[PDB]
Amino acid sequence: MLVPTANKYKIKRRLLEKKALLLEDTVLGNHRDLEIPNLHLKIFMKTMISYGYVQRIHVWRHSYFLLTPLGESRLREELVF
Amino acid sequence: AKIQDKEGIPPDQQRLIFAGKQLEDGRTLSDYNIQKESTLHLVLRLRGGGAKKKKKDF
Amino acid sequence: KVCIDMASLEEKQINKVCREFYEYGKTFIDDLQRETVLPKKVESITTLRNPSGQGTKKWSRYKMIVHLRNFYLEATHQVQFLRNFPHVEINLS
Amino acid sequence: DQVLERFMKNGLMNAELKEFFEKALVNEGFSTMELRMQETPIKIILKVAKPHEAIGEKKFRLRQFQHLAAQRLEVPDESVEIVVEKVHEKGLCALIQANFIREKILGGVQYRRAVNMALKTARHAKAQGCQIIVSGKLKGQRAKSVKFQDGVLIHSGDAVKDYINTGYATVETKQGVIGIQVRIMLPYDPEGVLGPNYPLPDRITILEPS
RNA sequence: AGGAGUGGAGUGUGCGGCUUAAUUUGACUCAACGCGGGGCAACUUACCGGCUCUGAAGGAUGCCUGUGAGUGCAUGGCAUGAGGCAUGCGGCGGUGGUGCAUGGCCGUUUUAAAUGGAUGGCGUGAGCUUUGUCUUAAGUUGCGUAAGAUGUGAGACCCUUUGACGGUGUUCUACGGAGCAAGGAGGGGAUGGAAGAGAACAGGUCCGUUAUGCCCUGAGAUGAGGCGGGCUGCACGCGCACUACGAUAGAUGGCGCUUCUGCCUGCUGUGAGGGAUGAAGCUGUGUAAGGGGCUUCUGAACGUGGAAUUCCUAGUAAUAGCGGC
Ligand SMILES: [Zn+2]
Repeated sequence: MLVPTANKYKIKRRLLEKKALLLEDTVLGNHRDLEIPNLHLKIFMKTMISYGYVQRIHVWRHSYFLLTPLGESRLREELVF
Repeated sequence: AKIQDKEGIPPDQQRLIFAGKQLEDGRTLSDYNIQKESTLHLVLRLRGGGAKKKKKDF
Repeated sequence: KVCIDMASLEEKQINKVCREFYEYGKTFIDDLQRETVLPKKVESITTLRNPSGQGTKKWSRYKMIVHLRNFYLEATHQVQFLRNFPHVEINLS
Repeated sequence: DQVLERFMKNGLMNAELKEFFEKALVNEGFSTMELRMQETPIKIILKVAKPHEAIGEKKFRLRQFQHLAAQRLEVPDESVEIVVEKVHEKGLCALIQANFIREKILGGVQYRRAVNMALKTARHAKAQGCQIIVSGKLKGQRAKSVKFQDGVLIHSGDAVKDYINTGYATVETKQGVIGIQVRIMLPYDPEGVLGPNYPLPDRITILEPS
């Protein structure tokens, strides 16, 4: 499906402030803090792995993401003025 | 097997807007009473913003 | 009314914390340098060793033993050198 | 019950958070972790061998571990506190040597020149003994194992829990995974820092009449 | 030497064979067969029959796209508002194949008692340092010998709990130890476990794992859901069990209670022993049940089991039970 563009910029805000994220791998439900379905987050953070912004470390039914230098430096020119 | 196609509205956007003298925009096709003034309801008890919720039969 | 409670999984490091606090509380408001010793608690599980269905079938039971001591010494504002121990699970109510 | 119902949900969290730190601290000499869930800030201590590289400049790399450990434990943002430390003796940790033999096999060295570089780093630190095992497709398509011992070990008994130190590691070559196991015997220490402060149970020493 | 059995009967449930749209599979002397913690109505589930979805990274080339790409609408026109289609290099998913490509962990020889450096000596050299003998659960100790000492394993150690040591007397001994007594809360490794060097096997597991090499598969997908069916089908051969063939017993009452699996007892003198198979009626769990319980009736085979064959040395074997998973 097409993740709505109002939800994409929502996610790129939490990556700047917190610089991390934690995604429980299932299809049902909503994220705890962000009120976005788990199935939108799973579709969108397959493109932040092809670009080279974060790196996934999966452990026990949970995938921990971590921001990178090339990613932190890249999001500045889209959300920083 | 096979699926069904669709039909699009290119110029029907100008439903009843009638550009008259003094830019007298003639607005017809009254919208949903339970929604904003901009969401022109479908003909005969159907609405658009609500998938099928707003149903104003008049 | 102070009430110090201890609990941990290994015992060779729970006796130290119940003896190191023996002398740093000797010369203070409280006395009766002793600590009760309740009977331990046990939790058990039994399972198969074989990771499939081959061989002789062999069982093994695990235990989680938990020791715990008590302290009762009424004082008034007499500590943080109790919170500096690696394994014992200090409790202060 | 009550105490034996929280001591198992507390320990069930130490088994998972310990499983993540050793994957995000691979190339820094990770040694151990320790979790104390009764404080105002939940303490978490990490023993490593590269303190000024796990932290990162400005602590940019430490303020990520603190946010991921707070999401998991279900607490506020500033209610968990990570504290980094440094190992006392780099040569006596069996899990640090298990990965030093593993960064070499990804570095084109052969498994003989790499094993002997990690057996003499246990002699210099004054360890009683040290065994190593390597098993896989070492040099072909038929697999075998090879042992390398350089001292005194001990296998059965009750003191084995205190006197041995274990560590595993696997390398993903172009052929398939290889295994590595390291076991180190710590020296007796009356103070109780390098090794235990216990003599082995079958050592009898007779005093002098003076 | 002894006690209780299995092999014969009727049922419980594993395996082969046959059958089926499908009856998903691994394991075959010990060391496969109430074993995969495998008691399957859905899920579990790997199999069969229809239907629905994409839960399809990102580049590259052609084509189309703000003058609307697509999407929800139980009905066809509004509403939302930026990607889509065609080729390929590639990323990704798979209870899809290979355990004879691997890691990790288990089983087996091993419930055994076996082994590694350095000194001296013996051989041109590899190499050997033997073949005895007493005692022990044990290369456990003791003697004899070109050998004298030190590690791992056994023991100590730990679950675990009163310094109990063959200590004292006694009868034999190779001075290693063994039997029988007393005293004693405990007696001969204090009991039962846990543990267990270094080698081997083409032993078992890719169906346990975001452990893993290579091959196979890719939208009418070997991916993900939803609904019905199957794994429970039945001529026959086999392995582990449960209940019986009766008077040392069955039926009915009383006594013990928050205890117990016992004790006393009017009837039955023998198919009132046994309780399979089926009928009618009442009920619980759940989305779904003649599967699970209860009441009256029906009441089989079975008369202590051929050749073979399994377990067992004391608070144990055998009998009757209660917890937990
Ligand atoms: Zn409306």
